[PDB]
Amino acid sequence: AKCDDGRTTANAACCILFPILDDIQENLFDGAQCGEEVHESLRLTFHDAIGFSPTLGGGGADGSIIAFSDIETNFPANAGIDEIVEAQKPFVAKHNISAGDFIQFAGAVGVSNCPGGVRIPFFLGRPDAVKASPDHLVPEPFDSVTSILARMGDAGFSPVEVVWLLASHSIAAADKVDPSIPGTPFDSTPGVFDSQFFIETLLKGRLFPGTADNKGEAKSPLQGEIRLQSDELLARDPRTACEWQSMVNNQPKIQNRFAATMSKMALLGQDKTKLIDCSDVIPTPPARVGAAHLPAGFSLKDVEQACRKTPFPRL
Ligand code: HEM
Ligand SMILES: [Ca+2]
Ligand SMILES: [Ca+2]
Repeated sequence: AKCDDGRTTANAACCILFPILDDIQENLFDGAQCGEEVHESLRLTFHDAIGFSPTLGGGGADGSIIAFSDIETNFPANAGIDEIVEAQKPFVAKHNISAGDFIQFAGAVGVSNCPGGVRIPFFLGRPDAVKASPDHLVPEPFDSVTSILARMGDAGFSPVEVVWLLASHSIAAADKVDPSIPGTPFDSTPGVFDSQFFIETLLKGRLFPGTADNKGEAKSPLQGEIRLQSDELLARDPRTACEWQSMVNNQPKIQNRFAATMSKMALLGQDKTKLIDCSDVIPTPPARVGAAHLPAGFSLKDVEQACRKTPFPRL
């Protein structure tokens, strides 16, 4: 199909997305930055989608977190999500697009702003949400690996897919884990979609960036970085450690697996064959990304060698 843009897109329905793209790049993502709103919008994709269980219910990637915001944003596991929910509502209202579609579109567009980022497939056509998600479907940072793998598994994800999806924490920060230091990132490069998150979570902890004893928080290797207990544990657990290590310095794998698994996540509760492929609207991300490295001052002795099959690579 040809849009009024002049642009050719695979399916005519997708032409509606171009005005949406322009508006959100300016007015949601603050001049097309890989900044706070991108990070928040990416988190929203997960908090919407993961509300899906074959037995426990939930409609998955259905916009429920927006449509039923008073219910869902008050779930303890959704702490801090209301800000982005309320920021997205005026865009949904004016752009003739379901909340579920908008959440996934915004997430994909936002990731595309990040150097090193990847294009996530995007499908148009999710109906309006039917029902609120049940509570207790969103993993929390104080949950055990067993719990997280069971919940993610219930939703449809294998342990390696959980690791792949956590590449998201390469462009991510926390506001509520330690409320004394809002905006503290999970890696040294929160504006770059890269492997630093996988490296830095394997360093041996030295300090807390704010206060000690916050629920769900682990010791960090670096001032200005916060570490989740869940990420600390996933990096080290026999079920996930070797996959975690396999990401370090494998940018192409991080990109490829994140895109594929995000697409799967974006389609929970949905049927791709009933939706319209509009992937070609998502921009190409900036390609420049540097080599993976240990932070300044650190050496191999500072790396926890959790994977037993393979040593941590020379960077
Ligand atoms: C697997 C279990 C996971 C746990 C326990 C977890 C936990 C967390 C926590 C505690 C925060 C900080 C919230 C705050 O205090 O402000 C966070 C942020 C974030 N999460 Fe995860 N997460 C998980 C998986 C995911 C997945 C699968 C995605 C994929 C989209 C994701 C994307 C993000 C992003 C992008 C942020 C940063 C938000 C921002 O900076 O505004 N998370 N996550
Ligand atoms: Ca949902
Ligand atoms: Ca990063």
